[PDB]
Amino acid sequence: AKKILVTCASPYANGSIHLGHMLEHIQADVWVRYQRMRGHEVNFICADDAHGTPIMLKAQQLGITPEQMIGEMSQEHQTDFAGFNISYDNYHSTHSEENRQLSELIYSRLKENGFIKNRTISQLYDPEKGMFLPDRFVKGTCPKCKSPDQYGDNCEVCGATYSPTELIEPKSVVSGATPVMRDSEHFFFDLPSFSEMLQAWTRSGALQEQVANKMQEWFESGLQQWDISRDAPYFGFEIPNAPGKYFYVWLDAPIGLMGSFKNLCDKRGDSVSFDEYWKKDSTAELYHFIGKDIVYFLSLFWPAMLEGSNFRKPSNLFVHGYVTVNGAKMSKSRGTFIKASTWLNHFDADSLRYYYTAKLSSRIDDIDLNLEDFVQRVNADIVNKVVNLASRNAGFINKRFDGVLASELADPQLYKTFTDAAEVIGEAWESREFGKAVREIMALADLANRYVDEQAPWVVAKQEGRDADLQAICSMGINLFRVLMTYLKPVLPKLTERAEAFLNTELTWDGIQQPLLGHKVNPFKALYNRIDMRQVEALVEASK
Ligand code: MET
Ligand SMILES: [Zn+2]
Repeated sequence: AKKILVTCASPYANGSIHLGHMLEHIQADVWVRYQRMRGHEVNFICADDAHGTPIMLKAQQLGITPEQMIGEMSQEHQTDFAGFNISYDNYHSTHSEENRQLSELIYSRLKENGFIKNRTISQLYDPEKGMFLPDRFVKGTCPKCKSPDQYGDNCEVCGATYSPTELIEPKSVVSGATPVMRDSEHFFFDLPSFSEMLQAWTRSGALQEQVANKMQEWFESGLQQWDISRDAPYFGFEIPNAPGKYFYVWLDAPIGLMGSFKNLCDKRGDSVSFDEYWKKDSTAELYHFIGKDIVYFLSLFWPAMLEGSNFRKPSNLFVHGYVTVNGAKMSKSRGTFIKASTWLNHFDADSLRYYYTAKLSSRIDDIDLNLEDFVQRVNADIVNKVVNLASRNAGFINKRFDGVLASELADPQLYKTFTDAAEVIGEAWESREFGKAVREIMALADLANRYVDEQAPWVVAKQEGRDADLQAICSMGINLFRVLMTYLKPVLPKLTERAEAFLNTELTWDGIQQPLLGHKVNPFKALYNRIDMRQVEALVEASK
């Protein structure tokens, strides 16, 4: 009955999707699929973050228009997300008419409300190329150790940090020309004006404890005005009434989420939902699944921008940690920096979805993809605990009972134990305590396989006149499988489809209250196969 709008962070258009991105999109998708299972109106949307100096320069280097380049990466990104079954209702772009109009609208409202200031700053400028240089586009000699060819604000030899203006014999990364300091008028967003409102939100109890604690650090350091303009040449939106000035990519980026929803509503011919979800009096819920590296933007700048332009603010922010492989940050040399596209050449999407889900929680701690454990866990839990309930019982039903399940539950009490667990498991999905949900589900799977072993169908099957017993036992196992797959439906979309084909029924959350009795099931190849370390080693090799 609830109206919910969910988004993830918008991936940058100048890079491919990797396992880090996938943790976020998978976490959000599991939550979204669960919400849909409970009957809510859900809108899951995203967009590619396509503006900025890096993108402009990359396109120039490739000899193509930025429009062509971002279009190609958008398609690549969407192919990867589709491959992992991320159920987006809309995937748009920050480079769109919807975002242009909303960005100009919000800026105009902020300016009229007195939240935009003008001030001149001094910045390194490449006079040959004719453009201001962001820090990482300046290279030179470290002022401390004198090591050559260091980029930006830090030295990778001695570890010193400094303003690029301190680099000795500075060179433009773009042209090789010597940059010089040049003045430029910039527009600033008055974030400090929203300090009290933001502090009140921080102590409201909605945000994760770890996020609130971090925000207190930011309030202690002191909020500052935010430089939201960038000079031409740039790839982005030009600021109204300010020739040669553009909105900094980070200003239009989150607005692009609003733009994606407007685009969805417009394509649907829906003229009422946009305002119903974004106006101040909205009763709809808005959630953003994001990584800790962008919390400053989504928890401080974003709510302030919305407040200042008369729009509703996020109902909550769901923050996740970094993704490590084998305990450490992804390493290109070790072949642990894995692309989403590469992953799918070696494993299915469900395997990673399951592993991440089993490790996820409501906290912002990092999630480790230990490859050896990945093989062990997928084989133990998916193949040997859950799918085993179907694979060890389906054969007898199809071969000796014409595919028809028993007319009654052999063990109603045990079945009730399984359905009684729905409340706690659903609450775990709801609260994002994914690891807890998986543990509960697997504990039930253990009870199910214990039941089958207690009944010993491999013994019953060879004994005279025990056909009724065999059908009863195997049917019971299949019904337990039906329940477990329902609880896991948000996690394993593809295996779920195969399970539904086998069971001849769509799995619904409430449906488990009615077991399958005197019901025809279909034969199947193999619902899920084992994986091994040889496959893992091949994945790593292919990633080097
Ligand atoms: C509106 S969220 C933008 C996120 C940004 N593109 C990043 O990857 O960090
Ligand atoms: Zn140095």
